[PDB]
Amino acid sequence: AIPSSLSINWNNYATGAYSSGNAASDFGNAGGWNQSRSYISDGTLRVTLLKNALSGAGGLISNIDVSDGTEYELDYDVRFHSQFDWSRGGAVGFGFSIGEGNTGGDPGWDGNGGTLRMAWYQTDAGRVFFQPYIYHKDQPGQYGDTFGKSYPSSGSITKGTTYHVHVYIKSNTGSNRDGRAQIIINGTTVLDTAIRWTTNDAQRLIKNMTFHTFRGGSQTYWQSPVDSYIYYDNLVLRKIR
Ligand SMILES: O=C(O)[C@H]1O[C@@H](O[C@H]2[C@H](O)[C@H](O)[C@H](O[C@H]3[C@H](O)[C@H](O)[C@H](O)O[C@@H]3C(=O)O)O[C@@H]2C(=O)O)[C@@H](O)[C@@H](O)[C@@H]1O
Ligand SMILES: [Ca+2]
Repeated sequence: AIPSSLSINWNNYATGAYSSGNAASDFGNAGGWNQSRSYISDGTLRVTLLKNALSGAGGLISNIDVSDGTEYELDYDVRFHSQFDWSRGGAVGFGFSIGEGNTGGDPGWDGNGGTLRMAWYQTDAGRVFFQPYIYHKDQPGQYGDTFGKSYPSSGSITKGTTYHVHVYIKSNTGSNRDGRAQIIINGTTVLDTAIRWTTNDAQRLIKNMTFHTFRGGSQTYWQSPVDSYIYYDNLVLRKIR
């Protein structure tokens, strides 16, 4: 399966290990999955973020290939551990890839793709929030563009609190800015902006659904000395057009 729609809630599972074959079962395919980092706590998907490590070394980075399209949406629930250590931040939740799915320090300035993902950050003063993490044709930096948005707008997200993310993406056409990146958290729009993902109409299309959970960042201070847990539930992916 290279699906076009998925409805996972993990209720059919015993509290215990979650397999990469379990992953491919519920997902149709699961690229770089690491079952040492998955587990099924009380009917929720628990990814683990291990101590003293960053990025893929410490987290889970799978790309679920999905039926190509031009408009896609997904909804998911996510809950940081009640005793979680925020630290500086990292990537969280389900996102979309377009064309070459530009990540890393690889900006989509060539016009050949990008991503639409979310992160959490904590400022020097300690405000903690959700933020957009985008890669597109016109992203200002080497790294992901946040459009200076944050959820909440003021104050902080809080540990153990279930947030419902709605993600929505629409391929643009040619060199026009007729694309879309939309992110709604608990009913509030964080981001709803026209965007120019790509300028090469061959990488124009949405190709797969990212599942990228990790700390960092790449500097040493994004890390954390304990192992850490993030819980997911009730994912509904759906191809639109
Ligand atoms: O303290 C900071 O805010 C610090 O962040 C640095 O930029 C980060 C950027 O925030 C982002 O976190 C990003 O995350 C990467 C990570 O590098 C790694 O590449 C992972 O493979 O991919 C993530 C992603 O796909 O982009 O990486 C940037 C990085 O610097 O690590 C800088 O802005 C730093 O100066 C700033 O003070
Ligand atoms: Ca569930």
